[PDB]
Formats: sequence, C-alpha cells, structure tokens
Amino acid sequence: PQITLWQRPLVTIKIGGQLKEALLDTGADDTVLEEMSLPGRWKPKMIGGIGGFIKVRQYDQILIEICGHKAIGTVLVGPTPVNIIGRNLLTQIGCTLNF
Amino acid sequence: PQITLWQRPLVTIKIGGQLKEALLDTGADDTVLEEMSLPGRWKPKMIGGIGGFIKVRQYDQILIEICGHKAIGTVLVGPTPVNIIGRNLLTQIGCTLNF
Ligand SMILES: COC(=O)N[C@H](C(=O)NN(Cc1ccc(-c2ccccn2)cc1)C[C@@](O)(Cc1ccccc1)C(=O)N[C@H]1c2ccccc2C[C@H]1O)C(C)(C)C
Repeated sequence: PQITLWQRPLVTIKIGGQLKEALLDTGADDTVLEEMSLPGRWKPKMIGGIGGFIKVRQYDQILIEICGHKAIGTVLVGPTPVNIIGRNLLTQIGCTLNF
Repeated sequence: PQITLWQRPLVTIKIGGQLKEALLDTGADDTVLEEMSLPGRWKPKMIGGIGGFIKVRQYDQILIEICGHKAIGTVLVGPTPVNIIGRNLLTQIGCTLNF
C-alpha cells in the first residue's frame, strides 16, 4: 500500500501473540516496543534519541507481522513512549520512501 | 526517487545557502536541525523523543531544499543529535511510504 504522511504512519503489528499499534519510522535504526514479554535470550542495550538514551532489552530473531507482511528480526523492549518499527524490519517488508 | 532503508535515509538539504546532511524521518512530526542561525523571530517549543524532551527554537516560513525539492515551512533549531526532516516537510515534497 501507499501510506501518506499527513498523519503519523501508524499500523497494526502482530507479535508474541499480541496485536499492537506501531509507528513506521524511517529515522529509527532499530525497532523498539513498549514493555512486554518475549521468548528467548536477551542482552541489554542503550539506544539514543532526541532527549537522550534509554535502556532496553534486545531480543534477536523475533517473528513479527506488519500489515500482513511476515518478517523476522531484532526487537528491543523498553520504556519507549511509542511503539516504533525501525529500518531493520521495514526493509524486510519491502518498505521504501518515494517522492 | 525511491529510497530503500538498508542504510539511513540521509539526504543533502540546503538552507541559508548552505548544504547539510539530514535524515528523512517519517517517525518525526517536525523538522529539527542542529544549532545554526536563521532569520526572523522564533517561538519556543518542546519536542519529545525516545529519551525525553528538548527545548528548541521554532522558525516559520523558512526556505529549505530537500534533495533539490524546494520547500518553505517550519524549521526547529536546537540540541538534536542529528538533523531530522519530519513529516511537515516530507509532505511538502510529496514523500510517501510504500510496500
Ligand atoms: C541511531 O539512533 C536511532 O536510530 N534512534 C531512534 C530514534 O530515536 N529516531 N529518531 C531520530 C533520531 C536519530 C538518531 C539519534 C541519535 C542520538 C544519539 C546518538 C546517535 N543518534 C536520535 C534521534 C527520532 C524519532 O522518530 C523516534 C520517536 C518516534 C515516536 C516517539 C518517540 C520517538 C523522533 O524523535 N520523533 C520525534 C521528533 C523528532 C523531530 C521533531 C519532532 C519530533 C516529535 C516526534 O515525532 C530509535 C531510538 C527509535 C532507535
């Protein structure tokens, strides 16, 4: 589909058996979701945005579905104010910027 | 053009007769640039990101070129880690997300 940017590009994602709303963010290196439980091992990581850094848990090889498109990748979990889908997963669903 | 997301979508912009590198950020509502000088009076604004909020200076009706596409709009200036082109200007250049 073609998503305009008049409003924030929010979409529904399916992860860990849960349905969440997330922001398609081309300015995000990684994908970070609000506090939730995920299977497997994890490693701590510090990620920085405007305002500074926050500590998150890093889970690798996590299955996720965005707008019907299945993908696998690293998912960070921590105190983010909004669910963000970053470039690591946007590439997998074939998302591109056009103008 | 069509920009993939395997790497950061960094582009060249021109403002105040100077070239700068900026990030095309669909997750950003506004456009914020690193400390610089701009004409006219500015208004106060607080913008929130991953690690919190930062105070910025808001300048309106500023001429800015993005990838050669001329735009005229609001540009924020403050302690941002990187130059960010947000939806206010992405919409002016006709940028959309596609997959
Ligand atoms: C590489 O780091 C990242 O990719 N960081 C990502 C990141 O923060 N990305 N970017 C730009 C941005 C880009 C780089 C840096 C940064 C900071 C320190 C060192 C190196 N880079 C900071 C902000 C900004 C993000 O879109 C992320 C975001 C989205 C939604 C809610 C909160 C935060 C954002 O900050 N959006 C806000 C913004 C930006 C400019 C003007 C107004 C506004 C309002 C908001 O729209 C992250 C943490 C999701 C994975």
